Amino acid sequence: STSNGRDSESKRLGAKRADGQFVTGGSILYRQRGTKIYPGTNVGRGGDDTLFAKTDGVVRFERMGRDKKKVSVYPE
Amino acid sequence: MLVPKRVKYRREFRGNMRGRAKGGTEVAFGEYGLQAVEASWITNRQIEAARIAMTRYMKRGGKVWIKIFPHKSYTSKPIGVRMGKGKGAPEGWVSPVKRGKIMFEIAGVPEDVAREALRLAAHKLPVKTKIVKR
Amino acid sequence: EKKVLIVGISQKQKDFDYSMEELANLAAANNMEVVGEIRQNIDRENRATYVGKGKVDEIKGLAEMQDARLIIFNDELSPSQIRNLEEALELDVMDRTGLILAIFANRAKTKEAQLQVQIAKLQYELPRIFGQGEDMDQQSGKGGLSNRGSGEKKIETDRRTIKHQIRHLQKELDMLVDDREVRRRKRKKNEIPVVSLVGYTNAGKSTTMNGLVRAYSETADKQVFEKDMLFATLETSVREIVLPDNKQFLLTDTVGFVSKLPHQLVKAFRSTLEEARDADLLIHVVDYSDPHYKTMMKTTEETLKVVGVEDVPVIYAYNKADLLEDEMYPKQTGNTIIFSAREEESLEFLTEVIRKELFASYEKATFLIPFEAGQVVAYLNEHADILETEYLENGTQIVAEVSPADLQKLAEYQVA
RNA sequence: GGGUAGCGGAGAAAUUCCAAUCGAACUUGGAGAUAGCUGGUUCUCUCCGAAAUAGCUUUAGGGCUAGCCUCGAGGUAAAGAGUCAUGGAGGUAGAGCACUGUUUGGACUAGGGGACCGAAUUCAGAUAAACUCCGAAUGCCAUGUACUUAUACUCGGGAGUCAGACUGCGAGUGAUAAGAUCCGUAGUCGAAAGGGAAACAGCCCAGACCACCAGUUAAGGUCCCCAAAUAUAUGUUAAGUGGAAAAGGAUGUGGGGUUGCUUAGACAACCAGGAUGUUGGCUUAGAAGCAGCCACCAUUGAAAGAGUGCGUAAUAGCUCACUGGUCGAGUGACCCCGCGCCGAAAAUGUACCGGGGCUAAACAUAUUACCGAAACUGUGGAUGAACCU
RNA sequence: AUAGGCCCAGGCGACUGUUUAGCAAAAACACAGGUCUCUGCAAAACCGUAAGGUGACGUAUAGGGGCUGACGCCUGCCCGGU
RNA sequence: UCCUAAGGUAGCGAAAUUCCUUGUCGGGUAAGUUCCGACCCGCACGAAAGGCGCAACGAUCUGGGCACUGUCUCAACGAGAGACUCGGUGAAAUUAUAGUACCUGUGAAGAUGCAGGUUACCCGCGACAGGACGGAAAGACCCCGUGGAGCUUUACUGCAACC
RNA sequence: UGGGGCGGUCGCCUCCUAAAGAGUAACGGAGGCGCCCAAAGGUUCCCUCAGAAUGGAUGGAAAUCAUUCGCAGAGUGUAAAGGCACAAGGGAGCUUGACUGCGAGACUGACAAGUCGAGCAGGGACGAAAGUCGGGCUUAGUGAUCCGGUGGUUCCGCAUGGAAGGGCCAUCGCUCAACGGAUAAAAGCUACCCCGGGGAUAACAGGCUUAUCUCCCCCAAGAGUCCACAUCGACGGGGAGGUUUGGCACCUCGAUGUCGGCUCGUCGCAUCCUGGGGCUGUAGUCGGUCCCAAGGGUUGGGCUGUUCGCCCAUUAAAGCGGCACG
RNA sequence: CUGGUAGUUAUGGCGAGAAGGUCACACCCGUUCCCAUCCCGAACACGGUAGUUAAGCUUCUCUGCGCCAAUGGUAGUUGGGGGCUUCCCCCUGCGAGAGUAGGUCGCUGCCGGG
Ligand SMILES: Nc1nc2c(ncn2[C@@H]2O[C@H](COP(=O)(O)OP(=O)(O)CP(=O)(O)O)[C@@H](O)[C@H]2O)c(=O)[nH]1
Ligand SMILES: [Mg+2]
Ligand SMILES: [Mg+2]
Ligand SMILES: [Mg+2]
Ligand SMILES: [Mg+2]
Ligand SMILES: [Mg+2]
Ligand SMILES: [Mg+2]
Ligand SMILES: [Mg+2]
Ligand SMILES: [Mg+2]
Ligand SMILES: [Mg+2]
Ligand SMILES: [Mg+2]
Ligand SMILES: [Mg+2]
Ligand SMILES: [Mg+2]
Ligand SMILES: [Mg+2]
Ligand SMILES: [Mg+2]
Ligand SMILES: [Mg+2]
Ligand SMILES: [Mg+2]
Ligand SMILES: [Mg+2]
Ligand SMILES: [Mg+2]
Ligand SMILES: [Mg+2]
Ligand SMILES: [Mg+2]
Ligand SMILES: [Mg+2]
Ligand SMILES: [Mg+2]
Ligand SMILES: [Mg+2]
Ligand SMILES: [Mg+2]
Ligand SMILES: [Mg+2]
Ligand SMILES: [Mg+2]
Ligand SMILES: [Mg+2]
Ligand SMILES: [Mg+2]
Ligand SMILES: [Mg+2]
Ligand SMILES: [Mg+2]
Ligand SMILES: [Mg+2]
Ligand SMILES: [Mg+2]
Ligand SMILES: [Mg+2]
Ligand SMILES: [Mg+2]
Ligand SMILES: [Mg+2]
Ligand SMILES: [Mg+2]
Ligand SMILES: [Mg+2]
Ligand SMILES: [Mg+2]
Ligand SMILES: [Mg+2]
Ligand SMILES: [Mg+2]
Ligand SMILES: [Mg+2]
Ligand SMILES: [Mg+2]
Ligand SMILES: [Mg+2]
Ligand SMILES: [Mg+2]
Ligand SMILES: [Mg+2]
Ligand SMILES: [Mg+2]
Ligand SMILES: [Mg+2]
Ligand SMILES: [Mg+2]
Ligand SMILES: [Mg+2]
Ligand SMILES: [Mg+2]
Ligand SMILES: [Mg+2]
Ligand SMILES: [Mg+2]
Ligand SMILES: [Mg+2]
Ligand SMILES: [Mg+2]
Ligand SMILES: [Mg+2]
Ligand SMILES: [Mg+2]
Ligand SMILES: [Mg+2]
Ligand SMILES: [Mg+2]
Ligand SMILES: [Mg+2]
Ligand SMILES: [Mg+2]
Ligand SMILES: [Mg+2]
Ligand SMILES: [Mg+2]
Ligand SMILES: [Mg+2]
Ligand SMILES: [Mg+2]
Ligand SMILES: [Mg+2]
Ligand SMILES: [Mg+2]
Ligand SMILES: [Mg+2]
Ligand SMILES: [Mg+2]
Ligand SMILES: [Mg+2]
Ligand SMILES: [Mg+2]
Ligand SMILES: [Mg+2]
Ligand SMILES: [Mg+2]
Ligand SMILES: [Mg+2]
Ligand SMILES: [Mg+2]
Ligand SMILES: [Mg+2]
Ligand SMILES: [Mg+2]
Ligand SMILES: [Mg+2]
Ligand SMILES: [Mg+2]
Ligand SMILES: [Mg+2]
Ligand SMILES: [Mg+2]
Ligand SMILES: [Mg+2]
Ligand SMILES: [Mg+2]
Ligand SMILES: [Mg+2]
Ligand SMILES: [Mg+2]
Ligand SMILES: [Mg+2]
Ligand SMILES: [Mg+2]
Ligand SMILES: [Mg+2]
Ligand SMILES: [Mg+2]
Ligand SMILES: [Mg+2]
Ligand SMILES: [Mg+2]
Repeated sequence: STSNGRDSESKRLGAKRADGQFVTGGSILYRQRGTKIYPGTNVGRGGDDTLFAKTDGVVRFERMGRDKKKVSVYPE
Repeated sequence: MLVPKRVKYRREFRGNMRGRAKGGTEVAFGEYGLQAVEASWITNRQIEAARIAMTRYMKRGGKVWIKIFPHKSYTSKPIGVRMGKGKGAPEGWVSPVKRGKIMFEIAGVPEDVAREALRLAAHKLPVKTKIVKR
Repeated sequence: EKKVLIVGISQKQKDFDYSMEELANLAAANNMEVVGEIRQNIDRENRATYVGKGKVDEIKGLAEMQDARLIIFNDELSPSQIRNLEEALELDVMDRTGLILAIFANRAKTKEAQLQVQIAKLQYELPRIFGQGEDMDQQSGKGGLSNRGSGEKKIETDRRTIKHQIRHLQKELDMLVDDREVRRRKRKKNEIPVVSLVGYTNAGKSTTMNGLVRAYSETADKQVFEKDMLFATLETSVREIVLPDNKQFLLTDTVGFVSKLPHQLVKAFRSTLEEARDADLLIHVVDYSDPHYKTMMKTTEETLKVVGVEDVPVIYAYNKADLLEDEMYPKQTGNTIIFSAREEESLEFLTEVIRKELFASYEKATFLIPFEAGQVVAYLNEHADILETEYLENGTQIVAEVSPADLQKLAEYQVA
């Protein structure tokens, strides 16, 4: 007597590294659909829109123009 | 009897009635209003009864504004049905009213008839009210 | 407005063309859009489907291609016929008996009528409890020797719990009769004559009273509801009419009625049709313009027979004589009147008719009332119709047509 | 006296009879069949001490891995906990109409109509778990060299647990019911004794190593049962309200704030007048202030209505509005606030303060003493761990 | 002391009989009668691994099986499916 | 006129079969949800699972009468065997220890035993059954167990037998 | 699985519930999937939508043109969410990276599995070059092992040489959809029933709740010969009781006997009779309604197992309920 | 002064009005060549400068639209405590959205001509 009752398992999106935390090259910084965060310096976008560091450094979430953000990695 | 023509979703949460009214706490159109002092649900039948009782007394004189509308809907289960197996079929429409809301309007009649019509309407509603002036 | 469908059969009836179009009008009143209609010429109704297994296919076909949701049947359905028609159509069904019950429940503005509708509606559900019992018997609980549970079978129990509500409403409805007799006490303690209008629906009943009131009533601002709706009136109303020559009587209204009326509403009608049983005259208003009028008389006289309205003298009134071509209304033949309840003449002519049946025993008389102490001259000028008065020196000789209860009430003041 | 024997026999048929046993006899053996089920499982002290959750499962009252407990050993760029300072991701509460739905009143109107419906525009006003131009408090992830504080982690041996309960807060289902059901968050019980709620797993206070005829306090209390105030100051209640229950009703009582007349005499009473054209005019058998309709001036006067109520049948009659005098202190009109009143009905027996009983021994504000636990302290003992000599 | 109460009407079963030792004696079973079908004798059917038997020391007016159930009047349509 | 292999004939019919239903009409009774006779509107009769009748028979089921009566209105009395007292002999089911009140309330939501009150000198004998959720029988009803057994079939896999 | 059965469902993707990190249940509220594309992929170059108004009009509300306004009101193979105008949207040229061997380091996570990935080597496509390319704007379009079939192979080959047969790499055969798949292979009745357990779970009775039910009220349109309140009171609103129909599953399954009658009663008052009183549409008789009152009373029969009900005949009256439906 | 080229959340934009120049930059003229149109030398590409500031471009003025934006107050809320519990009240800390005072017709860096 119910046509509902079904759902999909969660995908654990969000941020996986914090601002100012030292990061190792090749590690995921953000799992997300579409582009809520843009890739800044020393960082790239994966096939499914994840953001991963490319060199060792310190994570920083900057701001681009008014209504969008970006994340960058700065070496030590 | 006020009922929305269309609804995006048939079933709805019941909600809560915490805090003062978001807006509409001052009389704007007419010169007399019926302001709720406590919070309650108002079905469309109560609105119909109050409006009829209030328009009949003025003998089709002046104008009356209904400041609330029953957007929400509620469901129910028949007698003899156990719990579960989905939600119930909708029955009616309600207007959750928070305290401080002015929910009736009178204009075009003197003090006495307006006050008496508002008093007559206030006895058909399940909420304590008071009569305010612009 | 809901979309419905209209189904019926012949089964040896004699106005199947007419009893089928009432069901259209009865559907319009209940706010339903009659989309189509189905007719089948058979001699007797089917024992299982009321139409025969053939036409069940083309009601399902027609309601699928016309977007129907409810099916109305011209005659009452057995519990088994309802059960079989449900599954064969998987649609709501309803018979004519419940169609009036839907009309009356939405036009009962007094508990006088609200209680009577509700008791009759509960007596309808009692036979259907079996079909409710049948489907509910699937989860019978089953088992066997329990040694620790309940009394009799479930069918016994659910029949007892619905009979219990009936007798309770019977008690409440019995006390209704005591209440209505208190309001008749003043009329009955006096002997004011009462004349009760009866007739078929939409015959011109209210239109008549609302005319005799605006002409011969002291409080003319007390009118009644006259409209174009079917079953406008569903109550009795009394009004005091006083003719210009100082005669009074009471005029009562009546709820109109139609054929094929459930036998469990006539028991409710029996209460609301009390003013007619005690009426000393009846006015039967009939819709003279409709060619179906001759059949309208039969269904109303066979209905007064059930409730005990008999032996009261009747005068037959034929309204709507304006529409008929070349009609020289008003006119009286036998106990029959031709008029239209719109012109004052028909209403002025009708009032002079009733005077003969009610006030024919008021005979001529004379009296001598001394001037020095009067207070009877006023009484003559209200409870009589003065012809001439000779104000003498000895006092006041008078000639008036007084009632037989005023001859011997003033038998000392009478002179030769 | 004989015949038919259990994977069988007999049955005028009932699952009927075959040694008090028959939907498949009795006896011995396989055999201590198997039982994810119920019951039982025996001496003591010391240290630590849970779970009722996730995933999968012919799975749901069973099991496996993970989570939570315990014992042993390790290595330091000391990694655990709390707060402070700094930086971030995230759109909930709230709010708002900038998008999408729902929606009220007004103006105008495309379009059709020989005026009437009515798309779009604008003005003003609302609404939203699956709306957002905005957007907190908390929580979370990091950095530090800041200040305190004692854990974290890896490897290995041994488990138990996977029926949870109520209470406070945030939601769903339900009827904005349930000592209901299902999640998130904190607590207690489970596995917690002691003091208060009369009695009472889950509520409030608080964590029992042993002994003492020692002291100070917590919740709750100080008229008697029953330890300690018939305590102090200022007010309210008359209802046993306190010690049960709404819409609605009311000349209950207390405190404030407004406003008319008045010792050139206020209100209440008593004395006196209270009238004339005129029975105002229509209407009616009538209608003379008082069935109904229209009108509603003047005369004398200090006053007096073309009449407030009763009354006749029309009168007749009684009375009021109004004025003068008599006696001489205040008298009406409204708003707010506190505490009370009615609405108020059930079955063994007072029975909706634990009892007696209370007009404070009730309520509000403020102040001070005391009583009160296995809590904390004092004295004397027993013992575990860590670290020193 | 011992020794038929009777009458009117209806349902079921024709009748006498049999049945659940130890809850049901009946409308249930049996029955005489009706019908269908198998069997030419080392008969068909049944018991037994076989030998050997019952049928039967019988022979189609005989024997085994299915259904109906005295007696009276009757027993309609369908051979597509099995 | 469509489909099928063909569309229920005779007889009976609120029935051991009718849910609605106490169908409707008549009879019997002061009063008749039962009974008899009719109607057919057969939820869902019907011809060897036989249809419709039928004298005799029945510890068969159902309705009505005559006679008779303690079955009743409404209970008297009397006889015998128990029961009761005395002498002889002498068990059993049950049983945590017991100095074993009532009311209202509380509590695993129905208390002799807990709280507040109200009653109550100690010990027996003859009687009655409200309670000790009284005794007896590890509930049959209900659900569960990857329990059992008996039975069925166009469930799966096999075996006898026969061709 | 708010007892079991009937009904519905069983795997994967998107949103709300979900309480501003992640995660989070219910037979809670809404939808989709078991594919498609040889260009709907790669690269280089170029540009930009929906809609509205005005005119020609075959041709209208709507086809194809021209101008103006126009931040997305369009589109993105498909459901929804997040995103995209310096395209991820739309055209054209060339092509097959829809490559082979790999992979530091991370996310998710009980396991099995799932996801992202800079960068190295081999050999290419597009481009002048810088450079981009290990399918599609991103998230669904899929099932292990065992067993077989097809192709390759510098592997083994039971005395030796072969072979039969295996091993390794690539790939095919599942509505094993009850989708972590018991087997290659499987439906019902039990009232003739039996064993082990459970008040972890239903039927009677108790308990909580009071939607429903009974009773009592508030406002008052109206009915009542005029006349809201003698007597009723619609549309609406507020409570009390625990007798009805229900919801929950807290005690009882190592037994709490379950309907009507009979015998015996006893309590409540929301009073059927009798007693006292107010109002009356109280002339009198006969009545109606409300207030105070629980002291005693409150029938005999026909039908049905019936409680109930209908009927006959009486009575001052033939009360409604509680007590394990006493 | 002007041409080219970057940074910065529109305080930078939209709109309105005026002035300027062949030094630069454009409009402009042409299609033989390189090159191009699902057609079109419109665009793109190439070859030139008779005319022009009309527009592009630069500079100047504004508050009409847009944009940024306090202070005070308020909603909400962590912690603690109370009630007559559809919800409400008190103490401490934090503290919006809307509305408004006010601000805006940009501010910086490098290279080439005058
Ligand atoms: N043509 C015509 N129409 C008339 C006449 N009299 C009455 N009617 C119409 O008949 C219509 C029916 O109204 P009416 O008959 O008064 O209602 P009613 O009789 O009370 C119906 P019910 O009996 O159920 O109360 C009215 O609309 C009226 O105009 C007549 O003489 N001629
Ligand atoms: Mg999701
Ligand atoms: Mg990609
Ligand atoms: Mg991809
Ligand atoms: Mg059974
Ligand atoms: Mg049973
Ligand atoms: Mg009428
Ligand atoms: Mg022998
Ligand atoms: Mg045998
Ligand atoms: Mg049997
Ligand atoms: Mg047996
Ligand atoms: Mg036998
Ligand atoms: Mg035996
Ligand atoms: Mg063995
Ligand atoms: Mg410890
Ligand atoms: Mg367990
Ligand atoms: Mg483990
Ligand atoms: Mg909100
Ligand atoms: Mg370990
Ligand atoms: Mg688990
Ligand atoms: Mg669990
Ligand atoms: Mg839980
Ligand atoms: Mg709760
Ligand atoms: Mg619970
Ligand atoms: Mg435990
Ligand atoms: Mg404790
Ligand atoms: Mg305690
Ligand atoms: Mg208590
Ligand atoms: Mg003391
Ligand atoms: Mg009290
Ligand atoms: Mg009040
Ligand atoms: Mg009492
Ligand atoms: Mg002290
Ligand atoms: Mg201590
Ligand atoms: Mg010490
Ligand atoms: Mg026999
Ligand atoms: Mg027997
Ligand atoms: Mg032989
Ligand atoms: Mg037979
Ligand atoms: Mg035949
Ligand atoms: Mg054949
Ligand atoms: Mg054939
Ligand atoms: Mg009958
Ligand atoms: Mg019979
Ligand atoms: Mg009869
Ligand atoms: Mg009969
Ligand atoms: Mg048969
Ligand atoms: Mg046959
Ligand atoms: Mg027979
Ligand atoms: Mg027969
Ligand atoms: Mg016979
Ligand atoms: Mg016999
Ligand atoms: Mg004796
Ligand atoms: Mg003895
Ligand atoms: Mg309790
Ligand atoms: Mg008790
Ligand atoms: Mg005691
Ligand atoms: Mg004794
Ligand atoms: Mg027992
Ligand atoms: Mg058991
Ligand atoms: Mg078996
Ligand atoms: Mg959170
Ligand atoms: Mg989250
Ligand atoms: Mg879920
Ligand atoms: Mg689906
Ligand atoms: Mg296998
Ligand atoms: Mg070799
Ligand atoms: Mg070899
Ligand atoms: Mg599917
Ligand atoms: Mg399977
Ligand atoms: Mg699975
Ligand atoms: Mg999985
Ligand atoms: Mg049987
Ligand atoms: Mg058992
Ligand atoms: Mg339970
Ligand atoms: Mg129960
Ligand atoms: Mg009990
Ligand atoms: Mg539970
Ligand atoms: Mg026991
Ligand atoms: Mg009383
Ligand atoms: Mg009285
Ligand atoms: Mg009494
Ligand atoms: Mg009799
Ligand atoms: Mg009982
Ligand atoms: Mg009960
Ligand atoms: Mg009860
Ligand atoms: Mg120059
Ligand atoms: Mg050329
Ligand atoms: Mg900006
Ligand atoms: Mg501020
Ligand atoms: Mg602000």
